[PDB]
Amino acid sequence: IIATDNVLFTPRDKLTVEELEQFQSKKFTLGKIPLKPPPLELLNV
Amino acid sequence: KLVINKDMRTDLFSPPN
Amino acid sequence: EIVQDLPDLPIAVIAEPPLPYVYVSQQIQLIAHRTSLDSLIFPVNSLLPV
Amino acid sequence: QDITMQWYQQLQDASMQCVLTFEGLTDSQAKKIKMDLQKAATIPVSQISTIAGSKLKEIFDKIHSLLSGKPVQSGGRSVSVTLNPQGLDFVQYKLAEKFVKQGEEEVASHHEAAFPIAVVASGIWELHPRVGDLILAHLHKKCPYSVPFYPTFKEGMALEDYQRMLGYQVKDSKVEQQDNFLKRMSGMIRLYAAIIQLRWPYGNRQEIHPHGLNHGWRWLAQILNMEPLSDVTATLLFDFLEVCGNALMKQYQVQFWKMLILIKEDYFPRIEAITSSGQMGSFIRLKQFLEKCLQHKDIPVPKGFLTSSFWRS
Amino acid sequence: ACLSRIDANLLQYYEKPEPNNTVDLYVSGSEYSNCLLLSNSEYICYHFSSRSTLLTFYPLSDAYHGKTINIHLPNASMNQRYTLTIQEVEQQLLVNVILKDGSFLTLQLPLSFLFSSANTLNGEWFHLQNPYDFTVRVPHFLFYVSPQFSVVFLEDGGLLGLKKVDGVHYEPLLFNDNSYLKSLTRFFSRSSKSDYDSVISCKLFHERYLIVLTQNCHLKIWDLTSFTLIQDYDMVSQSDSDPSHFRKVEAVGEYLSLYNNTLVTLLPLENGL
Repeated sequence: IIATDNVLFTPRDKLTVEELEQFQSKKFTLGKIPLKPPPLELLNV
Repeated sequence: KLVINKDMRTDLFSPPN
Repeated sequence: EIVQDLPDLPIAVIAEPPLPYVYVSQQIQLIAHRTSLDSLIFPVNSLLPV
Repeated sequence: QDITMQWYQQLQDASMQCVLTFEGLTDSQAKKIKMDLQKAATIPVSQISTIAGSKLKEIFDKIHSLLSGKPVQSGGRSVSVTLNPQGLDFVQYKLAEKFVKQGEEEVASHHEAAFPIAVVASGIWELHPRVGDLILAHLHKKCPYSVPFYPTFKEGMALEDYQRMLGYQVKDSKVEQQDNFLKRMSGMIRLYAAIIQLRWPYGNRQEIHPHGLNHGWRWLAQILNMEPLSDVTATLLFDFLEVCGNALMKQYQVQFWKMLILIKEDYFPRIEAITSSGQMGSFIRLKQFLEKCLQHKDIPVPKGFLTSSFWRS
Repeated sequence: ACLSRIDANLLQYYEKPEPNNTVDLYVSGSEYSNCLLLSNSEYICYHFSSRSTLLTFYPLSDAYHGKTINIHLPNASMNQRYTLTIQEVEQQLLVNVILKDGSFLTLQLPLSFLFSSANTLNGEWFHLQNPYDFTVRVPHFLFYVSPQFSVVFLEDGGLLGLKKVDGVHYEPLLFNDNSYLKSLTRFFSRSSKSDYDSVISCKLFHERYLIVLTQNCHLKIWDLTSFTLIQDYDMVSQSDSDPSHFRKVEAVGEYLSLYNNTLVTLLPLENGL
């Protein structure tokens, strides 16, 4: 069976500093939305 | 200096191009 | 009135607001203080009857 | 999008390996078997739209039975797959494609039928993950906009071959229209947008969703980080958010609204430039759907969503 | 003059020149209009717009308070209302429309929905479909025969059959046609833009017989049991055979209607026969 990703919320540590600051911003940046889902800490940020 | 011209405007409710 | 009766508001509507004549006269006051009543946008002969 | 295209290729070439495993199925009785499996593996999916939820479990078990090895009633005589290794690999292929064909020739015409078909596809995917990879394989080829990836016009290959990549249905003679093609593409992702949010209730499943709602967040992110196509993007974006915007709002409270107060400011002006006034029908309704939701701060439940009343009567 | 004209603007009594309850359905009226009587003794009106991109329905007897429904079409029909049919099957307005690109669109509008308050519609109210390749041989006239069966007429002169198997899918049941062989003559070509003797009017008789009028005013008669040409009358060779000018009809129109077993036909001789 083929590889597929099964994470609802990606962990904070495994996520890059680029995407980390995207989730923490009050507004997104066009063309730079992270593909991975947000983490659990930032669901009310 | 104000000049009202309802004739030719730009649709404020439609995107450009 | 829908909140005080149990219903659900339209989607994306943030839930005793002033009677309409109160909010209307708030609008007239805000303009009057900004224009000072000496303006031609306060012709009392036409605006008071309206 | 190398990460996605690699995964895209895996499901594609891995389904092609399945195209090779049963080439022997391609005698007088051997043809009767092929039809009996192709028949007893696509009728049940066609009845999912036309049944009561109380009875909908009958089709799920009938698919699960036929596919797990047990026998199933097809016509008068009983059909089975036990000790039929090519018949087993043959039924998973036709089953996975029939789920997509139904999203192609029924969900396109009637948007409500996506949800009763999605729950059944979601439960079978859950019990048989190989069927799910075949479901993604056909969905991906027939609808590359669900990967998502926009195929580019290339030099060195014929034009007709390129139009098929875009998902245009072509007879040997000519290509299908655009209006009927946009409907086929819509219905296919409304089905997919329903699959990633619904879960088969019965069975007592310990584990996670097979193709979870996480794939719904990236899809929106992955099409908005690339330049939009003129008419497809504005259409498919709407009928995706209408189907899966509610389930995505609940899971990602603040991150989803940030993505929604973005399209209005940045991605919507982008669509106005690329599209002439003659075909603005996609972008114009993309805003009518939002303006309500934006001030309502809520996305309506998709019209046709399954409720508890459905599962009893 | 034994009759007079009474004009009725159904909105005349009201200030709003449009019903508050208007609903716009979308699919992924000043060019044709008609009325049709339904099971509930009510008349439904419909309009096909100038562009043949918009279909509109409203209840004759309740135009203002009742619901008008605008159904928007992805593209225009192949040949205006002549490529459109509307019949009440079973508690539903069944509407079929061959579109310009070749698609065959089906609409299912529940009777209830037409007289309800609802601004929403559930279930598959429309089906797109490509049963034949109309890119090569372009059709121009669609004629309803039954809930499952109806024939298509082509510009070149050929008839196509369209049989419904399940509830949705349609398949071409072709008719035997040897009319084309007049191509063999020096007076006609297959490739010619003229020479077509296409159908301009058509009626169903006793469920089985299909009476067609052609541009050269031939009355051909097709038996749907046989799917065979039974009759072929030249309507014009009866009256004064004018060698000067008989205007071969250059468009689909209402050139015949039958009552019981009688049948009137409109032939053009100074537009008067």
